Amino acid sequence: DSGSETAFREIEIGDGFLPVCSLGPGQVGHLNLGQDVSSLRFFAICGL
Amino acid sequence: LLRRLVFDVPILNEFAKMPLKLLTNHYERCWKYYCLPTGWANFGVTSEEELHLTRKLFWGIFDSLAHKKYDQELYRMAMPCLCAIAGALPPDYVDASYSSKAEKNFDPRPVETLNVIIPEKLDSFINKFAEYTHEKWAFDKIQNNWSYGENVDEELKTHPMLRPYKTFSEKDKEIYRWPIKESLKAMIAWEWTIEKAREGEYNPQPPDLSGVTLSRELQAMAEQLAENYHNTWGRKKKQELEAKGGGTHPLLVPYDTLTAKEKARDREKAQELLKFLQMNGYAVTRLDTSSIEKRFAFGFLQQLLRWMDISQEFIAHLEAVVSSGRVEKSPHEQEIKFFAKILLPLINQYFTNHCLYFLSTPAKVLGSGGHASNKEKEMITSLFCKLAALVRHRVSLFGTDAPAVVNCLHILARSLDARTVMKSGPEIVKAGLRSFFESASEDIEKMVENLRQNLTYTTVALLPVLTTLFQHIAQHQFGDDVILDDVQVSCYRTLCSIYSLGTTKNTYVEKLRPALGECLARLAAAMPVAFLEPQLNEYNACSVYTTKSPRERAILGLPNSVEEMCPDIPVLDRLMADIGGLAESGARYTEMPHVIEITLPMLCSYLPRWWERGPEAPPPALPAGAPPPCTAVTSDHLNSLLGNILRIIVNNLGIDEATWMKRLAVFAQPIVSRARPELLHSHFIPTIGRLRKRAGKVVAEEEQLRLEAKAEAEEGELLVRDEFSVLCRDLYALYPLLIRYVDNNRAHWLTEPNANAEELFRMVGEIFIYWSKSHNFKREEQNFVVQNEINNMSFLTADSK
Repeated sequence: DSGSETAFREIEIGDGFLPVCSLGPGQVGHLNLGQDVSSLRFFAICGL
Repeated sequence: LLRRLVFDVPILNEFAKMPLKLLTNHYERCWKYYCLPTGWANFGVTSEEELHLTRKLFWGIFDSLAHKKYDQELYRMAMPCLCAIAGALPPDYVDASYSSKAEKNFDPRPVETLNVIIPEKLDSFINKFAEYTHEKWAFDKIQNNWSYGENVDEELKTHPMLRPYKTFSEKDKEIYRWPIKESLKAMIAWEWTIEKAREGEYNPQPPDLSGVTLSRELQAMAEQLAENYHNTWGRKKKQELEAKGGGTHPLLVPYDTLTAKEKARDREKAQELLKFLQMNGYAVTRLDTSSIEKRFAFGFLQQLLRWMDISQEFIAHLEAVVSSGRVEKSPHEQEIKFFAKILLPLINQYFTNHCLYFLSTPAKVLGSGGHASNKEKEMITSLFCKLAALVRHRVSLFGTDAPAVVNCLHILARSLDARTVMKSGPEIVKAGLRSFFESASEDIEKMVENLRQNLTYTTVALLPVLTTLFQHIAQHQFGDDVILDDVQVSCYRTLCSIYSLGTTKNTYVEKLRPALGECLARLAAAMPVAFLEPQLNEYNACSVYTTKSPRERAILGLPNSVEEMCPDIPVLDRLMADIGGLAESGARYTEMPHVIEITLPMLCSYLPRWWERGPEAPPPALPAGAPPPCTAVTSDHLNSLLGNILRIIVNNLGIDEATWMKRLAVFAQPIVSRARPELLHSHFIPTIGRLRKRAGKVVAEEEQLRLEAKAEAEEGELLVRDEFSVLCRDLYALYPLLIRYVDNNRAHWLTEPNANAEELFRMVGEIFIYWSKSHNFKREEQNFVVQNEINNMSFLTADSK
């Protein structure tokens, strides 16, 4: 809303961070961690 | 502390200044906790009692400020308190008791019901109720496991002498009967009539549950009777209190204002008496407001609707009396300046803080769990119409409050939930909206006649507020409900007269052209009829010659042809031909000021508004989009018009006497979206190369300048600083369009490297190197952007992109 690119800032190093996802009732998702780059779509669009 | 505060502040004591700023500070610090149904934080959500306290506070302060003599200091300190209090007070709140006693340190009036005559047709069951209440005392003891005993019991810790009535000496029966006598005799004293409903006159198991359902009026009587009890013991309580001389008892406050936790004894006593009446056969006889009117939104808006006619009353004869002799006579100067110094900022902040609740619909809940009622929506619309009618052809008279009134009119132009105004709404209020539009059309027609006072009124008040209305309609897609029936015809003659202003070439209309272009662009974005390209205008449903009646065309003088209505506006193909000729000729802003400030805003707001009504978007919903696209604007048309815009900017980067690039870029920001890829090498690459070459040459000149440092270097510095200001001006004139273009086509370049895009990055990189190497370039950037206030547009452009 303020126009900032980063959603969260000032994150301490902590113990580390892990990919996580929460699914509501009757929801289907595909958690592609990025094992295969060709399967990983839009990575070249944002991240390569 | 808030309870005592609500007690003291409505009196507007001259020593209550500190409590006044206390309310101010409290309700700016803590406003989410009071207003939002979602809790602020660990604190939580506000209490109903506190909400009622600030409610009664704020209405009381409102009326007390309306009736107290106008004091500049007191009013100035009071109005931030009013704004903060109203901001933290939720609009949809409904009060505990809309109609109640509302009585008036404290002197509650007692009841001399011993002197008041008491009939003996009821005293029999009053005595029976006295015995029944002492029996219920014994029942409370047996609940407390100290079952009533005849003799003194040390372990009982309760009443030591209570006995069954046979052995119970009547000397004490009289002294427990007499308080009940005073109780119900006061109940019959406060204009309430009791009698046996059915035929009729030491431990009663059946109790009287005070929490059972009961009628509104009789329960209000029960509350009033609990207040009566509070007055009865409160007179002797304050008799003892005034002997002390300081402090007060927590229950020595008005019964309606005090908290729910402390009124438990009086409430239980009064309600248990009333349930005893209902259950045992006693009828007693001594408002009906709906929840919508019970809301503070409706209550405050009722005060506001009352304020408009009051205001117009004194200001009309005030301008009359200052136009005839300048006599200082006022009906109520305190109330006149009360409005002029308090109400304008109050509505200014209220219709911005609670705009979302007003705009929120039960169907489409824009607010966070809070929406107004349809009733509220049409009469805020009528509120806006009344405020407009207050200053209709009159804003020249108001000089001291002129920015305030015009600003408030912008805010009421926004937050206009008008979808539910023609629907389930009063057609008198809809006629008020029609009268607004027709009066605006008549006044703008007078304006164009004089343009070839009311004209200055059109300059300051009507034009920006009407532009805000067109912005609001375009943004919230309210064209189907706001502009319809005669409003369509009034807007038709308005747009014809504004395009006539675009035709006229005098200096005054030339100066006014920016606001006219803003108004016409917003009008086209809010316009549901394809006025331009009238070839297939009959297919558009919203046109009068498709929906409105032939008979009403006959009686309104409509020529049954949109071209015959407004032949001033020509075909989009001829606009294409004209702008193409100007682009090919390299024509100047001085040659075409009318196009820039009238027709370019209309076009760049017409193609995106009608991008679905044209061949650019065939209807994805095939059954719903049965008629063929009435509009003719395509993606090809959008690309070509973008080419024309790029062509005019590349025509006159060279000149420096053009400050309309800011509004040009703002208008063209949506029209740079959905641009074809070849547009890059056609126009974007040539332009960016042009300013790359210009930046290189100008920095070379600044290089030969920075080679030296003296007074001659200073005058050359003035020349190159003007050059730098032109550089910054056109960089942030054309960059905002470029960022959306590259946002559109970045995916294609990332999937396949496009040499045009890579060369574009090379060009902008060279300008970046020049900007880093040139110190004076940076400070002229800072100077221009902040002094001319491009920074706000830069932040908006970077946020949207």
